[PDB]
Amino acid sequence: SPWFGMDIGGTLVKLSYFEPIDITAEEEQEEVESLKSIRKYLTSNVAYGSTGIRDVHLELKDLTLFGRRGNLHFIRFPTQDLPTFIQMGRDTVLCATGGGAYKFEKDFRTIGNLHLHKLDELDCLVKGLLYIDSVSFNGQAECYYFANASEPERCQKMPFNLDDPYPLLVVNIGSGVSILAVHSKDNYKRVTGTSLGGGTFLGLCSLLTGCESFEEALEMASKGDSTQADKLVRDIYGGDYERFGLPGWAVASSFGNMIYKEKRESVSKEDLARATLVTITNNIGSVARMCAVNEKINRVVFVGNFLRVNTLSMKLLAYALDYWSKGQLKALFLEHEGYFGAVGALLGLPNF
Amino acid sequence: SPWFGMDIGGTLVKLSYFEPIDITAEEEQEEVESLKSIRKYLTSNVAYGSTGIRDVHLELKDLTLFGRRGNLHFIRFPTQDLPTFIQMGRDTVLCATGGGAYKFEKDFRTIGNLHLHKLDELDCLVKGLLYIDSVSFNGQAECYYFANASEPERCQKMPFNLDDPYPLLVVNIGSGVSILAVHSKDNYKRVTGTSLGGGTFLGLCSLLTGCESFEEALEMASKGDSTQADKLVRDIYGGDYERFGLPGWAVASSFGNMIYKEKRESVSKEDLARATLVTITNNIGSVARMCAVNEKINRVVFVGNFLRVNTLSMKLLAYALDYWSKGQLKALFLEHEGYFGAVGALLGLPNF
Ligand SMILES: Nc1ncnc2c1ncn2[C@@H]1O[C@H](COP(=O)(O)OP(=O)(O)NP(=O)(O)O)[C@@H](O)[C@H]1O
Ligand SMILES: Nc1ncnc2c1ncn2[C@@H]1O[C@H](COP(=O)(O)OP(=O)(O)NP(=O)(O)O)[C@@H](O)[C@H]1O
Ligand SMILES: CN(c1ccc(CC(=O)N2CCN(c3ccc(Cl)nn3)CC2)cc1)S(C)(=O)=O
Ligand SMILES: CN(c1ccc(CC(=O)N2CCN(c3ccc(Cl)nn3)CC2)cc1)S(C)(=O)=O
Ligand SMILES: [Cl-]
Ligand SMILES: [Cl-]
Ligand SMILES: [Mg+2]
Ligand SMILES: [Mg+2]
Repeated sequence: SPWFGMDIGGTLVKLSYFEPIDITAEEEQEEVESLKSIRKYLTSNVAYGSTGIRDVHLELKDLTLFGRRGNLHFIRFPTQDLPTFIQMGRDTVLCATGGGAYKFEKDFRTIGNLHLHKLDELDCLVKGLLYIDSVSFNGQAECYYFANASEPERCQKMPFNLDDPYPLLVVNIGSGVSILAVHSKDNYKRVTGTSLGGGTFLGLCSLLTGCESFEEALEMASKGDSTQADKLVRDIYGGDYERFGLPGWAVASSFGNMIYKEKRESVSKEDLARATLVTITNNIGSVARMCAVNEKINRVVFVGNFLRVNTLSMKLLAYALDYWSKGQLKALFLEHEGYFGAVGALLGLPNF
Repeated sequence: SPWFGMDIGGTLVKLSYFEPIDITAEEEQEEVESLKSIRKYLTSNVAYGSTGIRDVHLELKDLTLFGRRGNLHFIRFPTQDLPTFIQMGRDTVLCATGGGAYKFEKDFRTIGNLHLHKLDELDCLVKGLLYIDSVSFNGQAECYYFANASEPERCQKMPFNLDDPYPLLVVNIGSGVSILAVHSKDNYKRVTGTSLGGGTFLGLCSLLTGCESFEEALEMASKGDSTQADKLVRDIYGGDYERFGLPGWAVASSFGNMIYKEKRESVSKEDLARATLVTITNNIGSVARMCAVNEKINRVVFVGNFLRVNTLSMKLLAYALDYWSKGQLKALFLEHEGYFGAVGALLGLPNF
């Protein structure tokens, strides 16, 4: 059967697919047509139907996995369209994680003789993250940070070595936020979580601006000025609050200028989009900082698809974590941010 | 001059006024008419103009302060109307705190010969809180909690003794949130803060529902169902997430169901109001819990006017802090929640 790892989240399904490239002459003959059809369909298309996408830039080439050489592919589609995916399946051992492995268990079993193996989200995320960093991103670093994140004339993406990764705080920003403390390959825990995550950004932004996609929400936010909606320290003090080291530019009250009707009447949708992004991102950074201090961990890695094609939030996290921690914490990012659970699921295949 | 303490916040001005009740015959003769006019105006009205209110139920009667006996009064009005207040003044030693003591310093100085003494917000809040608890609320406890906050057939307001208050975590919910760690009467610090506070509730609620007052926003929220807007753990898993002790009813993504257009089209304004209240309140409780754990403090007292006439948020904090801390933390509340800075300012009068 094809080797697939699936993470069924609240919003997106992530799929990792290993395409063998060492198929011999005899193996090709023994391949049933449906298998050949699956492999050709997946490798010859980059859009699947109307909502599935293969992230070609993320592909790991010439990976050795389970004693075969192949390419590792990364594919995503909305959980809302999982019925289409299962219907296509009905017309294999599936290692699956995420809440949807439980919620849609009975649906996957409508595919005759399919064995569904539910795997723990935590084990899968940690195993997948550690594995991808270990094999590298086609020889480049999987992990990066923003150097000199305080100075914008100097701020630039730079590689970060995770060869001895422990300890590590992992902040998984999906629909909500889960925060993990990773002490070893076999010693890790979920510290806490918050419900102010990527789904809050997308849901509030949709209500406030009428945007109809994540990418559209980000494009709006790139054009906005969040200070039209937010109340800053200088709006309350007239300047800095020196006594507690609060700069005048710090947000004192997110959306706090929207208590005034005349300000609600002048704010643009782009301003509201940017205020929503800033509010959610700063809250994530602050919760990450508090957990890092409590866990006595100084490396904080952010994963999940809230940060996909979202450089504004990445740079805000890099700057905020450095600034508010007085340089004690470092924000770290990974190229395969949304896919670690799906990879970790795929890596459980030998257990079955 | 009249004895007044003022806390000029980003949203509300809070004023504490000591009315002497031991005025002798000779003292009454020596009283200038404007002073007599001020005292009669303040004690014979409960609404001042169109936006000022005296909170009569909070009055401390027959207090001994600075060697005089009198009544302590508590008065509030919107900071937006401070120009009216100053204009009425122009037609005294003023101890003032809050960001507006700095921002409006020059405005207060337009009152001839007025001496304005700016006092630190932190000193004022801690001093005022400790003082009011020490004198009691007319013989009743100033501090209370919700007993058996998990069981609604039993949950009830009960008094809490703060005779040895230290250590104490003070969570001040105003436009934003400030969190203080109080170790002694002279040893306290601002731990951190968040910008998701009362101004976020009021501003977002106004944008989402068109409400035009704090009280209207609360009335809407009392009628709503936040689960129409929020995505819960059971929406993602089909039930509880036992592995990490997350109940199915826990919010996984605030406003996370609003990523679906059909759900945005069916949600009511009351539902959005309640989701905004729940989102802000849960985030405050979670940040309070993380700070309490880091500070090794198990008593968490919530102050500020976000909780004024807001029993929903108080009960949510009481329940959430107890539940998520496995009973290790206790949420505490104070009858004079919005006024401690103004009292602490008034208490600085002998220094000048
Ligand atoms: N194409 C997209 N569609 C929807 N959301 C997107 C998309 N791209 C990025 N996002 C963001 O990514 C978030 C989902 O991140 P993801 O890590 O896939 O979470 P999830 O696994 O589906 N949810 P969870 O159940 O909470 O673990 C959304 O909340 C958006 O903020
Ligand atoms: N009558 C009211 N008008 C406005 N807001 C109210 C009112 N009553 C309660 N509130 C809530 O109380 C919050 C203001 O609390 P308050 O403690 O007075 O803060 P502030 O001191 O004015 N702001 P800050 O500068 O942040 O310390 C608002 O954000 C509302 O959520
Ligand atoms: C989808 N997932 C998830 C993500 C985020 C959440 C939210 C969370 O974790 N909460 C626990 C801590 N909370 C509070 C609230 C009040 C207080 Cl006083 N204290 N804590 C908030 C709710 C729950 C599931 S998942 C499977 O983990 O990836
Ligand atoms: C009005 N007041 C106030 C209230 C609240 C605030 C907000 C705050 O304190 N912040 C400091 C901590 N922040 C972050 C952000 C990202 C990260 Cl990574 N870390 N921390 C958020 C901003 C500031 C003033 S006041 C005078 O105190 O009562
Ligand atoms: Cl299983
Ligand atoms: Cl001064
Ligand atoms: Mg996920
Ligand atoms: Mg205040």
